[PDB]
Amino acid sequence: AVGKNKRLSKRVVDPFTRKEWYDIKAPSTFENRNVGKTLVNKSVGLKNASDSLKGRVVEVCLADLQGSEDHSFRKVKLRVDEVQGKNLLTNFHGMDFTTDKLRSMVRKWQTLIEANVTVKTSDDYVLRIFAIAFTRKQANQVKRTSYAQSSHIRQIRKVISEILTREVQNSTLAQLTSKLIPEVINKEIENATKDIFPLQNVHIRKVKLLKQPKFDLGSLLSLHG
Amino acid sequence: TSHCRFYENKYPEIDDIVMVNVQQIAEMGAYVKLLEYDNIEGMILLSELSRRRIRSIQKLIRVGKNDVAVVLRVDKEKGYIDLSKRRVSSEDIIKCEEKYQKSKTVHSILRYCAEKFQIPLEELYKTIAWPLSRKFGHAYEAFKLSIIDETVWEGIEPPSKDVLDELKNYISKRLTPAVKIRADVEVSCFSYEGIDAIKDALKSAEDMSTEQMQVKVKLVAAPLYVLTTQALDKQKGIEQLESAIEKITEVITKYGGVCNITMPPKA
Amino acid sequence: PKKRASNGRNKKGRGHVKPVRCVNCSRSVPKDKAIKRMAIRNIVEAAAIRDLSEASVYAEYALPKTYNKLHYCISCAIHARIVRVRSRTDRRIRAPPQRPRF
Amino acid sequence: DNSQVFGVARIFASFNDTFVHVTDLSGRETIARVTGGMKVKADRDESSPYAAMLAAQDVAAKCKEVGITAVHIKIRATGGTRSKTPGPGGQAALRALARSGLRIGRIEDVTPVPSDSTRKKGGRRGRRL
Amino acid sequence: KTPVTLAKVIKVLGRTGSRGGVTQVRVEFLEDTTRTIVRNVKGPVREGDILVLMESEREARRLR
RNA sequence: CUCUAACUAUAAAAAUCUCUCUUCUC
Ligand SMILES: [Mg+2]
Ligand SMILES: [Mg+2]
Ligand SMILES: [Mg+2]
Ligand SMILES: [Mg+2]
Ligand SMILES: [Zn+2]
Repeated sequence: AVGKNKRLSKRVVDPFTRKEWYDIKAPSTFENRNVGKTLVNKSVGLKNASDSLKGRVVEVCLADLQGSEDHSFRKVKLRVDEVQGKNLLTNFHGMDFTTDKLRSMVRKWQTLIEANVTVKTSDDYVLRIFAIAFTRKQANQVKRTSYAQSSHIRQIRKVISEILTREVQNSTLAQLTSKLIPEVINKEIENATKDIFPLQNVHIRKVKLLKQPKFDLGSLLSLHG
Repeated sequence: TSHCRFYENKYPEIDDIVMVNVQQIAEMGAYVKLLEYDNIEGMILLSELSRRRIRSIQKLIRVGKNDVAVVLRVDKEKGYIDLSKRRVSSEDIIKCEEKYQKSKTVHSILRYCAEKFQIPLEELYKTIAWPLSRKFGHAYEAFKLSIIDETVWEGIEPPSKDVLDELKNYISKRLTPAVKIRADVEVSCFSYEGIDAIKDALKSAEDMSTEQMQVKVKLVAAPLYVLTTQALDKQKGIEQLESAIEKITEVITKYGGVCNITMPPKA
Repeated sequence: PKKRASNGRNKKGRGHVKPVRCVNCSRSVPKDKAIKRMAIRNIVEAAAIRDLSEASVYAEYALPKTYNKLHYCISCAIHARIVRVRSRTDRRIRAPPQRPRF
Repeated sequence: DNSQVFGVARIFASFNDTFVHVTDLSGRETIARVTGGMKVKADRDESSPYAAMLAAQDVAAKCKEVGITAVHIKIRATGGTRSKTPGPGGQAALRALARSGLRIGRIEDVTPVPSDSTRKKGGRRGRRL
Repeated sequence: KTPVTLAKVIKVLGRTGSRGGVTQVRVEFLEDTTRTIVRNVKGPVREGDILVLMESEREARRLR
């Protein structure tokens, strides 16, 4: 479609000659620590690239970090903070679900319960965590709906909120992520609300992040290798 | 005979705006002679003909006349062109008409030369056309320069001196163009004697009428005095009339009267 | 006269519901007179399942689906073939059209 | 891993002029942006499957020249308040991307879906046609 | 290049088009006979013909 | 007398019309 009224209001090169590849190194809380490669402009004395990498947020499937496929529908965002030269080191930045699974579990004829909590971890990191649960049809329910009363929903939200506050205030996102990978918090939340309501598909989705204290060098290098 | 495209290649280029003379129409589309380039036909698709919805083929095609066009795809093994007419902007057609007019003037001049000399137009283009286009970028601009500055034909080998001589004769006879630089001065004099001052300013202005640029003070009304010059270079007349303005102001200020500027020297 | 004892709305005890927009023509129509269709499909059709399977790492990918509930208007629903005019003795039936496939 | 250099395909298919725009894992680095309208004449068959096919072939050639051998599909509809249903071209774009040697991993749909926000364009009675 | 390929029809999927003069078939390549396309034909065909295609990524879409 | 699976997807333009209406009983 050449049509262009040239309302502009050759010195051409190949930008790929002045570029190269860095390597993404995952935290030791994950198994497959070799994530991938990132394309970067060549280093310049006036404008060093190492400044340019830091702040990058790579988005990788969780199953790509642990080899299994039980974590297929999760997703983790890593933050580039420290570059060792031809290889850079990444810290945890956030967590999320895949929209496919989320829409797969958000089905009709059952009430979804959302618990939202903003807390501070063991260190100065400040997190926001969303938990989503779905009422479960009993294994004997001839009634075809599986709705939950507002009182049950409020009780469930209270329980999930207190559980998340407990499990965040008692550990750091190193330990918190090492806890998120085997999704033991989901099982604990489901067990704590077994008496209130069945609560199928108790999941923790979109673990956000809002603050970072200064840099936290020593643990960052300790988190790798 | 009419052949030998103006531009660099007989076959066209990619995305080059072209310039069509339609000959006939088939069911698929219009096969159209290309006049910007040498002779080779282009295919204008029916679905890519009209800006508006297609309703009357012959109303828009106008078999036997010239129009604007744009090339989309080219074939560089045997010769085929895909063309469009819908996708022409409002402003591009103007540059298309001017390019057509200048290229057609050059074509007519050199076809006249070839018909007089009975040598194929391609050979005359070999000796005249594209070395000139390499030197100046446009054969018509170089023709205008040769009208003014004859160093244009230096460094090029013509088939014969007669070719260049008769080309110069034709270009001087047909491509003959001097811009009328006109200004208006308001004499607001109220002093005792101004007719003598007006005559002195007249003489001061008219004495500087050079051999090629004759500046004349024409008289129409009492306040409005016209200053006329034939600027051949268009960059000297304005200074001539500015000097005339300085002279008339110098003459008028000391006598007692005043003068005002109404229209400065402009093309 | 009453063409529909339910008035087509399916409201019966609310007075007012919050309207939703049409996916095609963006008609501000009440959420119950907004005939809904849950399009659940594969992100890659059966026409490219073999091609994707042959040319994909992660052997036996789950091939995730795509889910979208479409909120049509009613004029589009008649025109975009979603819903069809019916016999006045067939308007009685509210069951979906008999399980497209078993 | 056998050193499959990865990118994200990140197809964007509206109801006109689908987009194929491959980037690295970070996404801050953009390469081979060539679109659907990049390669068709009719100004409206930009959404046609053939436009997306040609765009996909071009990006596949460019990235294969680059060094990236496998891509991650991120299908995006027009999103927002609009129809947010995938465009006709993006499907053929994905098929052609999977055709040209490139390996495929982690197809995702990343369309922006709102929480019933920012009242839709068209007026109360909408587009009348 | 000249990527002319052949494709033998294995089944004919009725006749389509506003004119009603074009047909739709399922073609399978002379090579790799497990790889098939759906393609539009403009002319009389039956089970056994060998169409010539300048494309292979194209798939037939019902003409309206 | 025993069961919950498959899927898509077009909207060009088209205004108007004058007479004159006539029984059903074995
Ligand atoms: Mg009625
Ligand atoms: Mg209804
Ligand atoms: Mg009431
Ligand atoms: Mg209508
Ligand atoms: Zn509608």
